[PDB]
Order: sequence, then structure tokens, then C-alpha cells
Amino acid sequence: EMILPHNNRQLARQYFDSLPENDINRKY
Amino acid sequence: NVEEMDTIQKMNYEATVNMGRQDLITREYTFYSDYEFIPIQEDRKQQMEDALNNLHKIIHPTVTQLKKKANVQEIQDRVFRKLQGWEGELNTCVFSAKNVRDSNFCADRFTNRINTEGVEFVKQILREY
Amino acid sequence: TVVPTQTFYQMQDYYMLCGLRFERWFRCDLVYHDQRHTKFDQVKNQKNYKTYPCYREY
Amino acid sequence: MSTRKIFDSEEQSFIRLVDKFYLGLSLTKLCAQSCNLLRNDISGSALTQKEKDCLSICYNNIEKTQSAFYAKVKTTMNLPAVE
Amino acid sequence: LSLINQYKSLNLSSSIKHNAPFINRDLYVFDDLFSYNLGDITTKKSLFNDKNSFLTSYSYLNNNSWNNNEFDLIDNLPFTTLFDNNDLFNNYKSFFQDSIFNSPKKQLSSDSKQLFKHIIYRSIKNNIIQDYTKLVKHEDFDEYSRWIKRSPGEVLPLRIIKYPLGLETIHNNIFENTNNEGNVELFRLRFNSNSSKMQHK
Amino acid sequence: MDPVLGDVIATRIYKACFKHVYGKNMKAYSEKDEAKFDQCLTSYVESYKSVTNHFITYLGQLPKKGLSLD
Amino acid sequence: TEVSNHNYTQAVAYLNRATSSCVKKCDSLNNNGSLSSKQESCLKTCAENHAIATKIHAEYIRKLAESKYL
Amino acid sequence: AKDQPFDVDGFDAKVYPWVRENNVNDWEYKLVKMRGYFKDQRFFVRRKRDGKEGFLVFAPFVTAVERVNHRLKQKDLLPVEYSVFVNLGWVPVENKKDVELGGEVCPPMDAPTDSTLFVNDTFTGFNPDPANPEDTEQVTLTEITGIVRRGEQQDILARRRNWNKEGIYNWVDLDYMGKIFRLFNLDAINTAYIERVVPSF
Amino acid sequence: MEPFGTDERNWTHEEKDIITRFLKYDKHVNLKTAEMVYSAEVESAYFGKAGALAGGVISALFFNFPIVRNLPIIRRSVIGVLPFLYCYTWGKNTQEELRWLKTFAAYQRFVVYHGQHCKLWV
Amino acid sequence: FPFLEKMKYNQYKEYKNDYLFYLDFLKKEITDDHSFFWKARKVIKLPQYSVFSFVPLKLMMWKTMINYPESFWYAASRVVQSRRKKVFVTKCSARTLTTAGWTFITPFSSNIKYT
Amino acid sequence: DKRKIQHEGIIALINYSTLCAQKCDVLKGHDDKITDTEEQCLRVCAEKIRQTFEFTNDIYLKNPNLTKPN
Amino acid sequence: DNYAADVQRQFNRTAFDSLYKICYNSLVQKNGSTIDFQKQIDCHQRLIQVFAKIAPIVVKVE
Amino acid sequence: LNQKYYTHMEHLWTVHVNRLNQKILEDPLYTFYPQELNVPKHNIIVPTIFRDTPQ
Amino acid sequence: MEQNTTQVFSDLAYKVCFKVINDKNKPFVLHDEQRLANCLTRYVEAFNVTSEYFFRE
Repeated sequence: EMILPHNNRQLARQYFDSLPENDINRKY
Repeated sequence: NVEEMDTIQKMNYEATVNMGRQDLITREYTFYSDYEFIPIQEDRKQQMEDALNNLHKIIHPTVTQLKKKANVQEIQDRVFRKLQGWEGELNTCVFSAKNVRDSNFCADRFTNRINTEGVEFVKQILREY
Repeated sequence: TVVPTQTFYQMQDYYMLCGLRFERWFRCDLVYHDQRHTKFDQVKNQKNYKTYPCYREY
Repeated sequence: MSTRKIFDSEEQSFIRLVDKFYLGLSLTKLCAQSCNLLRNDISGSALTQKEKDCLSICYNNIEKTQSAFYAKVKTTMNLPAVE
Repeated sequence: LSLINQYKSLNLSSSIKHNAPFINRDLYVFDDLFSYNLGDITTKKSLFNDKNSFLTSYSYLNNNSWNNNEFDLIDNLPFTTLFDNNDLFNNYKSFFQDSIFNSPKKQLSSDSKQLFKHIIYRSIKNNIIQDYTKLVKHEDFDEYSRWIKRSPGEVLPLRIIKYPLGLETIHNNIFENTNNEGNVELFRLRFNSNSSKMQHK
Repeated sequence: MDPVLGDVIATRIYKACFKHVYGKNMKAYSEKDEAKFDQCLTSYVESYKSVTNHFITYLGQLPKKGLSLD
Repeated sequence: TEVSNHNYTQAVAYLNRATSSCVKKCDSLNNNGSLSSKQESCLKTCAENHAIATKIHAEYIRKLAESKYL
Repeated sequence: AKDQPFDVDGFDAKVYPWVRENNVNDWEYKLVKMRGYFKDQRFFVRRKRDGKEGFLVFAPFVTAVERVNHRLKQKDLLPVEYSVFVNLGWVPVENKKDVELGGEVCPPMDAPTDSTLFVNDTFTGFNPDPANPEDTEQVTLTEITGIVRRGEQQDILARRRNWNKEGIYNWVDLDYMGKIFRLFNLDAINTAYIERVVPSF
Repeated sequence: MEPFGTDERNWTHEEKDIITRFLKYDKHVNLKTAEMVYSAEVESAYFGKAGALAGGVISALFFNFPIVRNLPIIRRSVIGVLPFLYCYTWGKNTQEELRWLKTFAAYQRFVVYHGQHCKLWV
Repeated sequence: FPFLEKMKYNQYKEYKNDYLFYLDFLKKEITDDHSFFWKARKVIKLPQYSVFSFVPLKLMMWKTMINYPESFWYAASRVVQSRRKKVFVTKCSARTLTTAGWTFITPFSSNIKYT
Repeated sequence: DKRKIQHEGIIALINYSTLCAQKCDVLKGHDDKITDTEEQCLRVCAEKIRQTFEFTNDIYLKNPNLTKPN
Repeated sequence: DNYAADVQRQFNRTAFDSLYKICYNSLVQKNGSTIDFQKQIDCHQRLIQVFAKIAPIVVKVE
Repeated sequence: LNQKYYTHMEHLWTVHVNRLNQKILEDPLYTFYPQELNVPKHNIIVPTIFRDTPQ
Repeated sequence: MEQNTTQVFSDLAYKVCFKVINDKNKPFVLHDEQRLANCLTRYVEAFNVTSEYFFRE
């Protein structure tokens, strides 16, 4: 599939925005 | 006009008009179980036709100077493989399109693929020949 | 001749030849069927009449 | 101009009243806009003397042109009788 | 079993008077806010909204509005006469030959009911305005006919078609097609406009 | 139709002409204003006739079935 | 083919709204009682556009009702 | 004895309040004044009233209709009828033949004064227009006041046992009645029935 | 539409149920295919109950068979339920087999109706 | 052949397993129930008689037929003197009833439409 | 009457919905999909309409003297 | 009942709503999201006075 | 379990880290949102008015 | 009354959509018809959003 960019709810980005400032993911 | 034509000319004119009016009749008969999709809008259709015309303008000198139908068909086959991959992508993205914005996005992506990658691929092909 | 008769000239019954010729004509038609009344013999301005490309195969 | 007997007398009179009512609302908006009542510099729920004079002019123009213009439109349309 | 807690609110009025954007209707001033010369009103008369669309609604209620007329009878327009203008009269007949401009009262009532259901449900979401019946709809199309044939799958939105080369050898030219710009065409784009439309025999 | 529809048309014509005449010049009534109203009525009637003609011609020339010509 | 009184009234209403919008758009009242060539051309264009828009709007309303049915 | 009948019109006439809330116990022996039209078929149940052998007479009472056909000109579909069983009354055994098929139970309702009521109701789909322009939607509505009665159950020791194959019925089997009369809202019919009550005499 | 081959995963219970309910209630399914699925559901429902009832009847008799009636209770019960288990399994398996075979036929009819199988065209 | 058609008595087949409405079925009006009517095969100008009986001559005395263990073909086999000695008249009316020679020629041999 | 109150409420709903549609500039021709920005603008416009009507109904209920016959 | 009084009440309610809508459309700015409530009320009062003066002139049986 | 899902999750986490390094915070190619996060399909598709071709 | 409500809805849709689409007063084309259809869809969706927000949202 391909969710269109205007239809792409960046849920991952949301979870990345709620992430703390020290988690390894941010380092990634 | 119709009043200025004889009987046979009126018959021929009516024949041409009726043969042109096929689709109109078929507009009345629609099927319930078919999978509806948002069609490509007229502006996107014209843009895609313009992209195809640009490709044809690029192709024309080489193929018209080619005297071998085998070579012309080889060029057509390669370009058609590329364009058919892109067409499959476009059809997949348009059939699943939820609205005209999605349909326009897909049509614009296809046109950009023709206008950006298509012209370069065609130019390399024609430089080969 | 676009589709030769010599493909199945051994047979006095032209059933395979009929099938092959109709197959070729149907390919041509699928290419050109919906442009007939706007670009070919079925146009309203018959002074601009151009032969339908699948006439010979038909 | 193909006129048929559709509404009875009372219903036709009521529909005429409704049309007059909506014409009155439209003319209210028109008089307000022409006399500059709908500006963004309104200070209170009252009309100054200039606004009242302009509104009186609007009322006079409405009164002195309604029936004559309606009759003229009737004559120029020339709807046939209903029978 | 499906009606446990599906219908809790039933009085649309009780929801109209609260959330709709309008002035409260209990203001006594509404009795005598303005002055009108109504005259004699012996029957209950209801006012219909909009400056443009009110009369049509009244025309919808009157039974005499549904008396069919032949084109010879209705041969006049408010400022135009059609009997003298033959071309305009023919165009008038053709215009009224359209099924969308001559729909019957049943069609108009069905459209009104569907639009009203859409307006009520998409606004209030009361779910009592929708059909209480659960409909299962299946297309029973007779495939044993040689004049109507549906399309298995679909006619895809776009198809790229190769123009056959060397089909015509009339004057040693292998390119049948040539666009307005003067360039020979090798490919063609075919678009499907109506998905549910049948294909002509 | 009904004569009340003619009355509605009269109301629309009157509203348009009143907006045209007194929309930008909110002055007192006069015989010149009467002449202006008559001119506006004539112009509106001519515009109505032209619009009706073109509207009916365009909606009447759209194909709806196979051409017959008897 | 026979046309109802309501359908005739609806056709007259379409004519009325098209005429009103075209007069407002093309300023046809700014004449001496007779339309200019430019105003006539603008009225013709506006009437054709109104015919197309009326047909499209009626089709859209009918399809919305049918989709409610479907 | 109070004689204050709950009105059955609108959404309550499509799905009944006792059916919707599944609280026929709270609705039993409560007067309801329902509007709708009867069907032709009649049902007889053996019963004694005041010591005289007789038959309770029931008849389907269409309280609502739904029109789900959007192809009005092409197809003339049967409307989905929401009906309840109304106990038309009691007739002695010797006069069972006197019961007429399609006979009028009571005079129909008068034409409403309001002109906006001459349209299809949003919920019941009924139009109380004596001369409906659409001849396929003409309905002669009727108002019946009666108490709500729950359906009966088989009790052989009480001598209420019915042989459906042989056509002998002693207890009100709403399920079988709906099935045999080919009614639609089978569950709503099984919920309860209305026993028509007249103001004395 | 489904993958084809030896390495492919066989239809799971969830997939079978989802496809059955899709064929029964979807709008893109013609009346003939839906009727096929409905008739599959109607006739198959008899077999499971019939098998269970037959096993219960046999095991009631088999619990008192000449050798079974003289066995200790545990072995007697196991040997008696052996007919019931076999007949119940037969009924359930036959019901599922009939229902799924006709449902798969309806799925093939749906696929051909909407042209969703390559190498299949008119 | 009227004695062959069993669709005539199909109504009674409805109520053989459904007695529920059978009594109602018995309250109908009898038109051709357990009776045979032959339409006039001749033009008889006798206004004194409203209806003319065209029952075959051998079917009139049911007693004589009630104990005879044979089909009713005796009333139809050679009971008219009328003949048409013409080559062009059709003596079969079943053009398909034939054979395709000793050499079975197809599809002539292999289709009920032709043979 | 309840029917008339419902009619007026729905008419007001339609009128203010199209008012917000015009003010928020959500009607276009490039696509039929109303973006999230336009949806939020429409929701804010509806919120402001609701606030204005709440204020008006509050002030008119306490002091009827503001609106009186003529 | 008093059908004339009911019609007058309906006319008053519709005129009230129409004038309020006109004032709201006039006094709203910045794609909505901005309006002065007291200014809206004052403009509504002014338009109510205007329509009270105009209604006898126009709204009358001919 | 550790053997199987260790290899599988090692590949999954390698993909996750690779797409984080490129600051790709959109959703992957096979994300299927719930019905509340999905765009409804527009049924109303009015076909263009039929018109005779001048050519 | 319901028919009048639906008539008002449809007429307002037509009026606003034709004001938006027919601003340059150019002759229409097939793409212009499609733009009018898109404008009608936008009007209906705006009505949906606004009315939903009015009724507890």
C-alpha cells in the first residue's frame, strides 16, 4: 500500500514527539 | 445545415450523429455491483496528454529517420514497458483514491514521472539508436 | 494481405485462418475502436474522412 | 406566460404576502447598505439624524415607486387570463 | 436484541430548540414585533424560507401543480413567445424531454426524503431519521444476454496502448497517427470516465 | 404556471431596478427617476428574453437520444 | 411527452435565477433600454454557463438522493 | 377508566415503544390510539365471550410503510410494511361468515386542515391526501384506539391448543399469524397486539 | 486473489469466516453467489446436529455393550464415548466441509464475476 | 388428449397437503371442474339452442366406459370420414421424427432438434 | 408549532452553514476534499456563531425591552 | 385558532432571523473567528427599526 | 522463541533504526489505519455532460 | 416543510457554488463542470462539519 502524504497521519511522528529527550530513539 | 441537404445526405448526417451518440445511450445503463472509482479529472487528462505529446515530440525525429519497423517497434516496446509500469502504479493509486484530491495527486505524480524520468529514459534510448 | 492466407492454406476450411484474422483485427480495433467517430470514417465532416486503420484486416 | 388555476384566492394572496415580505427584507438590507448603516464603526443601538434622513429618503422612494413599477411589469409581461 | 440502547433520543424538536443557531422562539415580542396587512386568513398558512425557493415549495404542495400539459398548451414563457419562434420551441421541447427537468412527484418526493434524512442525520446524528429497515442489496444481472455485457473487473482509469506499426503500407509510411503538432504518435492514453457505465455492443 | 409567479418575477425585477437606480445615489424621487425606472425595466426585460433564449437553446441542443429526423 | 405545471414553474424559476445572476454579473441595466454588443455577448456566455450549471446541480442532487437510497 | 390514550404516530408508529424498550409488561393494558390502515386478511381464534361460543377476529394493521425503491419509473416495488395485529373484535360462531374480507372497521380519519401535512410523513411514510397526485402512494389512513395485549402461550390443560395444519386455533399465536400472513416485522408482531376499544356501546 | 502453491498457507478459520461473511453481506456480490452461500449455510447446519445426536444414541447403547457393560467405570466410559466422539467429529467435519466447499465455489464465482483471476477471461 | 392433461386438476394438488384453505377452494364457482367441454367444430345456426354439445360420440355413455380397461383412444381413432388425398398435406406434423440413413450423419443424427 | 420550530431550526442551520462556508473560503474547484485547515476554520466559525447566539439569547431573555413592537 | 396571528408570528420570527443573519454577515471579519457581540446586538436593533419602518410600506395585500 | 523472534526482531529493529536515521517519521508502506482515521470515499461522481464532437 | 428545507439547501448550494465557479464569466468546459461538482461536494462537506460542530462537537 501507500498512504498518500496528505492522507498520511504521521502517528509515528506523534509518538516521536511525545518521546522524552533522552530515549535511544532520539539518538537514532 | 439539415434543411440544405437532400434525402441521402440527411441519411448520412443522421448516421454519423447516431454513431457518435453511442456513449450517451450507455450513460443510462449502470451496474450496481461495479467498483466505483473517482475518474481522472479533465485538467489532469489534458496534462497527461501534453506529457505524452512531449514524449512524442522527443521521439519523432529518430523514429521518422529510422527506416526499420523492427527498430521502431523495439523503441516502442522499451518505452511501453517503462510507461506501463508507471501506468500500473497510477491505476493502483487512482482506483483506491478516496477523493478528487487523491486522484489529482496520483495523476500529477504520473505526469511528473513522464516529464522527469520519462524524458531522460527516452533520450537515452534514442541516443542508443 | 496483412494476415496471409498461406498460414493455414493447407486446409480448405478456413476456421483457423478465420480465427487468426479476427484475432489480428480485434487487436487493431481495441487499439482504435473509440477514436472512430472523432478521427476516422465516422466523423460528421466527411470531407475530413480518413480510413479506419483496421479496414483491411476487417 | 402559460398560466393555470393552481392556487385558490386565499392561498394566492398569502403567497403574494410572502413575496412582499421577502421583498421588504431585501429592501431593508438595500436601504441599510445604501444609507451606510452596516458599517463597522457603529457605536450603539440608535440612529443618528443623518441616518434617519437617509432612511426617510429610502422609504419615500420605496413608497413612490412600488405600485407603479408593479403595474408596469404586469403590463409588459401581459400574462393571459386564467380560465 | 439490536434495540437495546440504540434509540435513546427520539424528539428531534427537543434537540432542534437547543443546538440550532437561531433565536429562542418563546419571546413574546414575536407575537407583535412588526405590523403587516395580512387581511383574511381562514386557513393555517405556513411560511416557507428563502427569497428564491419559497414559491417552488408551495408549488410542490398544490395538487393542481401536477396536471400534465402538452407542449402546444405550454407554448409561452414569461417574456417570450414560442409559437412564432420554431427553433426556440423545438429547443424548449428538447429541454423538457430531459428526465431530470421533467421528473414526477414521486421522484421529487424521494429526493426530498433522502436529502432531509441526510441533513438530519449528518447534523444531529439522532439515528432515528435513517431507515429502520436493514437492506441487503445484490445485483441480479442476467448474464445470458448478447446485447448487455458488464465488464469483469473494470475498465481501468488509464490504459496506455501501443499504436501498431506497419499495418498500412499504402505509401510506405509506418506511422498511422500524427498529432496536431506534426509528430508521429507511438502511444495513446485511453481514459475511463464512467465506472458503472456499460460498454456499447 | 400561476399569476403569482408573474408577481414574483415582478418583485425580482423591481428589486433589481431599485438597486440599480437608488443603490449609489440615495436621492428623492423625481420624474427623471420614473424615466430611469422605465429604462431599467426595458433593459431587464430584454436581458430576460436573451437569457431565456440562450438558456433554452443550450439546454435544448444537448443530445438526449438517437437522432431520428423521421 | 407532457410537462407538469410544477415542472414548468421550475423551468421559469431556473430562468429567473439565471437572468438575475447574469444581469448582476454583466451589468445589463447600464443601458438606454437596449443591450450593447458586449453586454449581449456576456449575457449569452452567462446563460450558457447557467444552463450547464443547472444541469450539473440537478444531476448532483439526484445522485446524492440515490446514494442515500443505495 | 381514565381514558388517556398514548398517541401512535411518527417514529413510534414505525418501531413501537413497547417493542423498542422490550417492556410490554410496563405497556400491557395501556390505551394507545394508533394511526394506520388495515389489511384484507382476517384471523379467527376460538374463544368464549360472556359465555357464548365465538371467534376473536384479528387483522394486520399497517402502521408504517417504507419505500426503498429509487428506480420509481422502471420498477414498482412493494413497500416494506410495518404492521401490528389488531384484535378487531369478537363474532359469534353462527355469524363467522358475516365477517367481510376487507370490510371497513371504522370510518377513516378526516382530511387534515394543514396543507403542509399532505406529504409523505418522514417516519411513517403515510400521506393523508384524498386525491394523491401519485396514484401508487394513495393510502386511506384510519385511527384505532385500543389496549396493548401480550401474546398468548399454549396451555393444553386450559384447552387452548391449536392445530395449525387443520386450521383450528384456540390461543393467539402471533408468530404463526405473522408467518402465515407473510408480514414483515415478525418480531415486533410477536411482541404484543392491540385490542381495539370503542367508547362504550 | 489468494496465493497459489504448495508453500502457501492454507485457509485459516478466521480467513474462512471473513470470506464467508463477505460473500453473504457485501454489496459487490451478485444475488446468485449470495444465494449459493445462503444455501450452503442452510443445508450444512443439519449435519453437525445429526452427527452429535447419532453419536449420543449409539454411545447410550454402546455404554451397555456385552463387554463394555462388564468393564471398570473408567474404561467403560472411555470406550462408550469413543462412538460419540467419532460421530460428533464426523458431523462437525462434514458440516464444515460442505459449507466451506460451497462457500469456496461461491468465492470462485465472485472472483470470475469481478475478473480477479489471471488466466481467466471470457 | 383432454383426458391426458393433468394440469387441469393442478388446483386440487394444492390442497392435498394443505387443508387450511381447502374449504375456501370449495366455495369457488365451477367452470370446468371435473368436466370436459369441446368447442364447436361446426357452424350450427340454431338460435333455439344456446349451447351445442360436441362431445365425441363414443364418450357419451360413461357406463360403457367405466368398466373398459383401455385408454380413451377408441374415441379418437378413425371417427371421422373427412380425408385429404393430397400429396402436399402433412400426414406427420412432426417433421423431426425421421432417421438419417444407415450412415449416421451428424448433427442430423445427434440432435433432438432435427431427429 | 413543533414542526414549524424544526423547520426554522434546520433553515437556520443551513443558512449559517453556508455563511461559514463563504466566510472561511472553503468552496473551490481544484478538488472536492476540504483540507484540515479549512475544516478547522469552519469549526471555529461555527463556534463563534454559537457563542454569538448564546450571548444574544442571554441578553434578550433578561431584558425584553430591547426588542419591542416596532 | 387565530390563523392570522399565527402567520404574523411566523413573519416576525423569520424577519428577526433574517435581520440577525444580515447583521452577522456584515459584522464578521477575518474568515469568521472575530465578531463583537454588543455591536451585533446594536446592528440588529438598527435593522429591526429599519424593517419596522419598511414593512407597512411593502408587506401589504395588493 | 528467542531464536526465531530474535532474528525477526533484529531485522525489524534494523529497519526501524535505518528509517529513523533518515528522519523518516511518516508511516511505512503497509500501515492500515482504523476506520476513524481513514478518509471516506466520495460516492457522488456526476459524469460530464454528453456533447456531440465537432470533429 | 421538509421539502422546503431540501429545496433551500439545494438552491443555496447552487447559488454559492456558481458564485465561486463563475467568477471570470468565461465559457464553461468539461473541467468547469467537474469543478462545479467539486464545489458542490465542498459545500455539502462544509455543511456536515458545521452542523456537526453545532450539535455537540
